[PDB]
Amino acid sequence: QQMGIYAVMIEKMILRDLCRFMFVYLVFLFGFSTAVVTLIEDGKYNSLYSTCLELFKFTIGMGDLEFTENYDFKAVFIILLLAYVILTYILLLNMLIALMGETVNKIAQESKNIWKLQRAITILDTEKSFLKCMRKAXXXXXXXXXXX
Amino acid sequence: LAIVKFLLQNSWQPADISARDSVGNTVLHALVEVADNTVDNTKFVTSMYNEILILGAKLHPTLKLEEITNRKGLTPLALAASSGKIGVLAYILQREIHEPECRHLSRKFTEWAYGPVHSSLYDLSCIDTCEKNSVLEVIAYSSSETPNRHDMLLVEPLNRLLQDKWDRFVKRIFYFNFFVYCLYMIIFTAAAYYRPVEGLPPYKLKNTVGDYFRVTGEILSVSGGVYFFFRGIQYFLQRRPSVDSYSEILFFVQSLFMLVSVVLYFSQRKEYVASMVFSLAMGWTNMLYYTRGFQQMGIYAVMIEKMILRDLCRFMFVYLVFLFGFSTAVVTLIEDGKYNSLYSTCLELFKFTIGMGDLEFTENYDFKAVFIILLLAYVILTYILLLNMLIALMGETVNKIAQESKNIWKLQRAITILDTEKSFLKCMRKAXXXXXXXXXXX
Repeated sequence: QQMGIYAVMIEKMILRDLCRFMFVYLVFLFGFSTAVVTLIEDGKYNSLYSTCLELFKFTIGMGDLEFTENYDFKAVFIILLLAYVILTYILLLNMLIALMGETVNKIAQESKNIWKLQRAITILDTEKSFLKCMRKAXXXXXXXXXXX
Repeated sequence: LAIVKFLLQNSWQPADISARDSVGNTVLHALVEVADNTVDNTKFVTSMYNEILILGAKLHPTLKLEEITNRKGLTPLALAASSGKIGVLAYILQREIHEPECRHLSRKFTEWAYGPVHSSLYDLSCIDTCEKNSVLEVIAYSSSETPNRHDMLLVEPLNRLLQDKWDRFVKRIFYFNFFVYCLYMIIFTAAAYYRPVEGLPPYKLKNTVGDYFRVTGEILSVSGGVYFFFRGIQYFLQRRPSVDSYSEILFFVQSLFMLVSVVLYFSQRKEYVASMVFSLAMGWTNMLYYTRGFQQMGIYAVMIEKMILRDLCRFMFVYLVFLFGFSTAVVTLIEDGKYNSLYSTCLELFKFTIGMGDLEFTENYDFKAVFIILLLAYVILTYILLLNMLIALMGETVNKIAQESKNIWKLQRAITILDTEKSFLKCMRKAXXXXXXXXXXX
């Protein structure tokens, strides 16, 4: 129950929140990385993939800031990197946490329903998927509230 | 009321029910002006309004009272909407009257009702009022001075009307615009990505497939650039501008950057590109604008805008202040080694915030314990205290916004739709509302 309800949040969190942050992250990272590749003539940081990977590290927590020397008009390259970090590493990562905080507040009662549903589906299937082997097939609940 | 009646009905001098005050306002205009969006306010204005109309139609049936414009060209409705008097605008939208002479006055007529079921019909003046103003048009591009502008779309006649268009024609129109824009981006990037390395551009065109392809892209991208600049100018001029409605400004700015780059290129300066690099970056981010009309994504984009200026802006000031102070304290500290330069020390100080902070980066400082104390304090107040604070504050902007940020998204689709039809050549387009209904209540 504690772990299963937790797993529901991970699934809920992943597609909607993670999916949303991923799109913008790909859009920002792609744009800025392209802007950088244009910027650098040589040194293997020219390759779009290579620049893009270097740009990713900023998000991971491994960002190098000024990784490559072989660029012209140096102040612009730094401006490009500072803007990418401010909008994208800080503004996004901190935003993602707050939005995650939202999915968590709304879910939990809903995420208990989902967990309850999942056990039911697992149980229902095994008996059906259990060969419909001999199994129970009266309900009553012991009760005591007064009301008296 | 009684005196309103006695004024209009008396034997001695009946009031002219349509007279205009110095500002052009009639009694219906004045009532709109006297509304203050409180529940009991709406209630009294709303029915005194009703009362005036009932008296107009009783006493002087020929008079189309609603239609009378104040000095500024505003019908009562259009004033209501210009000044965020929403309860009253909503009442006008929802007006329904049934009595002899009722039909001329009423806003909504209901026609099909089945034991379950109900239908509502809306006039509707606001959508089709090309000649002077539209309720949607007034709401869609409001001053942003007005106390209540975001709220208004919600009312049933306008909000449903807007949703209805998008399904029928407009969304299909928007996607083609988005797709067309996307290609412009791949091209701007592609030329820039593949631009020739060799100096003193522009180098003469090669007799190669690659030279032919890249050159088309460069021309296409600049041409793409002009479109925004032309569209942009119209908004400044046509939009009667005017830091509000930023997305248009960003589109204008990115294009301007692209234009400046073009001026530099023909000048033949090597740096034309730095202009180009800025122009390319501005464009991809502006792709974030195209998210709207996707409900989950568009609402999300509103939070990014809301988050950015107020929260990001606030954290930025203190961050610049702290980082500047401490960095200066450090430069003084170090005699030599290139960590003396204020910019260099400041950049080294920044890394602490990124997550790349070096702690003790430089040896060549005196009184070493002090330098470490300086760096530890900067980290404690500034990396941890700030970054963790920024997250909590962001958590706050998020909680307050979301309902508000849904209103903003709704507003943005409306503005996009309203403009395309107006900005769509005012091409032939719809210009009856009713809502299928079924609640009992029975």
